[PDB]
Amino acid sequence: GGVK
Amino acid sequence: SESETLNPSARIMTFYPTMEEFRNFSRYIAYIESQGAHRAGLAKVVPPKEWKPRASYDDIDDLVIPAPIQQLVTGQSGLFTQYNIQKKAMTVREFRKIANSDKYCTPRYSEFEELERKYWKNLTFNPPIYGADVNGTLYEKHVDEWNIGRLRTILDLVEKESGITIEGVNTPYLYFGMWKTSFAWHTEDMDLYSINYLHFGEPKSWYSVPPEHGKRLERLAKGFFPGSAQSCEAFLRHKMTLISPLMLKKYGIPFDKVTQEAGEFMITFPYGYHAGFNHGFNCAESTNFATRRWIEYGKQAVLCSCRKDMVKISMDVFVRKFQPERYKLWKAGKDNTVIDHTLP
Ligand SMILES: O=C(O)CNC(=O)C(=O)O
Ligand code: NI
Ligand SMILES: [Zn+2]
Repeated sequence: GGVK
Repeated sequence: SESETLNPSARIMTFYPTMEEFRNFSRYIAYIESQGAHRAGLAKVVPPKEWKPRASYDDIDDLVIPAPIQQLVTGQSGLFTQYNIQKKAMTVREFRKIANSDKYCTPRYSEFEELERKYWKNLTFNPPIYGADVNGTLYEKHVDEWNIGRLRTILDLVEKESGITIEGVNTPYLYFGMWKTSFAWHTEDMDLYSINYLHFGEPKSWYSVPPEHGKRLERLAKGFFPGSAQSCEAFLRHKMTLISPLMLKKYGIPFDKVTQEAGEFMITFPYGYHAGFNHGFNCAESTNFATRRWIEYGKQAVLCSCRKDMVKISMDVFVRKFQPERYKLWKAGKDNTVIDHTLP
């Protein structure tokens, strides 16, 4: 995952 | 080869689909790649005149931007680092007032060429505020064509297999811009495609470097910022690096420019570096997407090695599903596939  | 003869100058292409061509998204993406569009790194798609994602944008004044960012730019003579100062949450009404106030509004100008010169001359002065990275869509629920919140591409395999949501990547982001707000030189997370629709307002101007000269831009960037290059294997992913088109020309890096106006889509392609700025108060919606052709890009993407919160997508499901022969070889670390950027 992560975040943009 | 047939693919090498198509868009040989790797020039940004613009498409005007009819309603009928427009309906199938992934098929239209295959089509624009069949014309060589992906060679530019960026393409424009003008939707059919009687297409609308939303009836009215008159009900969004109370929409919260929870993390507005003031963009402090440092540098000179074509090379800049952008530092992002997060400000307290604000509504769209609060934002638009500031956007249009005598302090932040777009300067007077004749053509774009003059506005572009004002951008590159003034971008370290009067730090603007970008309402970037806002979780949401402005699409109405029933809109089936090119709905940024549900494109139905194989990127949907990520949430399908794992339940994992990555904000802005497999979910939409809104971007409320004001004069001189910018986006630094980057490719997408995992070298994905992006789609970007300008709902309303003043234009968004884009620069793009063909995927085939992408490594040439990186080599330049690493030479300009050697301290960053040593700290991180992919420092451009920090999205802090601005390089003017005059600097690109000075070092022989091919690039094209295009201005997106309200109502038009931009598509960015795997490994297509892009950067840009907003002309004035506007709103864009954006997300990432994938095709089978992205898969080798995903496998070979060089990710930021110095932040823990960076975007990484396991390639396993995609290689099992779409490259079953190569799976065991890729797992043994012996898959030597070379990407051909021209090939659809
Ligand atoms: O609109 C912005 O600030 C930047 N958008 C993008 O980089 C994109 O859609 O890939
Ligand atoms: Ni982008
Ligand atoms: Zn990094």
